[PDB]
Parts: sequence; structure tokens; C-alpha cells
Amino acid sequence: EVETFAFQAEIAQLMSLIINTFYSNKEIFLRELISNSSDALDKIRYESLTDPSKLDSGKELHINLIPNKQDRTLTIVDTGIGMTKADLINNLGTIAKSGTKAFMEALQAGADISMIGQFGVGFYSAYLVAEKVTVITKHNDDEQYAWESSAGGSFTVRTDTGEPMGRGTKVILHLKEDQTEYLEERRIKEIVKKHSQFIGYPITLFVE
Ligand SMILES: CCNC(=O)c1cc2c(-c3ccc(Cl)cc3Cl)nc(N)nc2s1
Repeated sequence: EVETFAFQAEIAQLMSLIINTFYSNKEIFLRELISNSSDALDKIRYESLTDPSKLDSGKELHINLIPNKQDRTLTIVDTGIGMTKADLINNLGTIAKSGTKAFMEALQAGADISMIGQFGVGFYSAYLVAEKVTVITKHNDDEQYAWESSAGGSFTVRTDTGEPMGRGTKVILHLKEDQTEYLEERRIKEIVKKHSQFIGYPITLFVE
């Protein structure tokens, strides 16, 4: 039903660093997630030029941002390529076992956290604002799975019993209690407009 996995030691230490380093510019997390999405839509757009048959589970290639004050969550939803269970398990828990060592040296040599996307591990910035992250993903190959983690060394994968969802990936941030500014419409618009104004796909910010 629920499988529990250990972060590979580097990823866990990176996560630790991200959660523990005092660092005020937290808002860069959104750009990292919006940018993961765009890649994933690129990558599905790519494969449907040799099989316009993969858009059968979707076609509309977009990114939604969904704030919810009462659950204190901000969700970044994309209809991109999605991940299989092994994608999910490898490229969240291992996979850039590499891009992570690079980053953590880079951090000496006055690199600062805001340049995390350059090493392919931007996703982990979500931990600047969230006590818990849930990733709901559905790939053309496979079932629909829920990945989950509040850090602390491990994560879980279970098959998703929730809203079936076409194809793509939903990242749900359960916000830290003092980062509820990222739930707010003007706060979000300012950040999108500042860091992601030229993304190739529509980004719809929902209202509550
Ligand atoms: C099967 C090929 N797809 C992938 O490898 C993907 C990884 C991601 C990711 C992703 C990438 C890196 C990390 Cl550390 C975490 C995630 Cl959720 N996000 C999104 N929104 N879509 C995809 S598709």
C-alpha cells in the first residue's frame, strides 16, 4: 500500500542544508517548480511529434497555480510528461546524487541557494517554504502515484487513490506556518511576473 524509501545520503544532506540554511530570498522556489514544469511540457511536446498519439490523455499544454488558504497549500499543476513509478522513485530520491555534490561545493565559492536550478535540483527548494511536499504524477506508461515527504531522511510512494488526472504532475506544497504569504494573489503574481515572465506555456493563477 505505502512504500517507504530512504533518500540517498547526498539528497538528504542537500535537503537538510536547504531547510537549515538561514536564507531570506525564499521565493525562488516557484521559479524552480514552474521551470521543472516547462521542461516536462517540452518533453511531452517533443515525443508527440513522432506519435501525435501521446496527447490522447490531454493535449492542452499548460501550468496552473492553485493557492488554498484553508489547507494552507500551494499546488503547481502541469500537463507535462509525468513520471512512472521508477521515474518518481529514481529522480526524486537518487538520480542527481550527482548534480547535488556539485551544488554543495558550489555553495563555497559564494554560490548561493538561488542558483540551485543550474544543477538540476531546483525541486528541493520547495523545502525553503514547505514542511511537506506531495507530488501527484500520471505518465502515459503507468498508474497514477503519490510521492510524499517532509524530509528527515525518507519519502513514501503509494498509488494515488485521488483525482485521476489525464497526464502530468501536481506538486502540492504544505506551507510552513509563517510562509503563508505565498498563498496570496498579489504575492504570487509579483513572483511569476518577476522570475517567470517568459515561460512558453500559459500559467493560470487561480482565485480562491
Ligand atoms: C519520464 C520523464 N519525466 C521526468 O523525469 C520528470 C521529472 C519531473 C519533475 C521533477 C524533477 C525533479 C525533481 Cl527533484 C522533482 C520533480 Cl517532481 N517535475 C515535473 N513537474 N515534471 C517532471 S517530468
